[PDB]
Amino acid sequence: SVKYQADLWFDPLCPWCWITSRWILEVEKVRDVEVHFHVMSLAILNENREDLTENYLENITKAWGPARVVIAAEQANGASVLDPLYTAMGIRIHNEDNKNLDEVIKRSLADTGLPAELAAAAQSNAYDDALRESHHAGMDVGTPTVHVNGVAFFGPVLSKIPRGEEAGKLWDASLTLAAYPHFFELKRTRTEPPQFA
Repeated sequence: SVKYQADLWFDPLCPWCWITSRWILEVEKVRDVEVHFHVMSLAILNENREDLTENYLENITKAWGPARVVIAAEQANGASVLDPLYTAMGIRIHNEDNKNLDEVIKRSLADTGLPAELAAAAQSNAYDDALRESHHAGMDVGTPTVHVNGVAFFGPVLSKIPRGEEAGKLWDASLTLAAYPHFFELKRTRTEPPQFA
């Protein structure tokens, strides 16, 4: 009987955004929770950070690609397209460990009935400012970043997807802490890789 309105920022490539986004969709089924997704690029966020030793890799990784396509998709079809397109990408990138992003993008656009042409946005910088705009909206960096009922938080960082009522009980606890304006942090060292089953 407590109503929640949630906005969650995701990068299709991010394993943590994926788990936590799947968790909140589990929460939707056992709590009065409405979820609205927004796309971010982690590659664009860290564009400002200067670590020269990582440059060789980022430029062949093309980590900006999926986020660019998804925001290009949204611009052409509105927000209704985010959830199906994200799920189609995420199942591939994460559940199935498919790191051929050209393939993931091509197949996910097709699965969702979007024009194949949108795949070209991966190589274009024309949506980067839109993406930076999305970042300013969500951030004031967390994986994922979540606004619920007027308050913002990073996480919860989960290494596995909680299901059903367990997912809900963790929602209740997370939001109790988040709703307290003088709460800032609860953490421990991460000892597990993300698992997607």
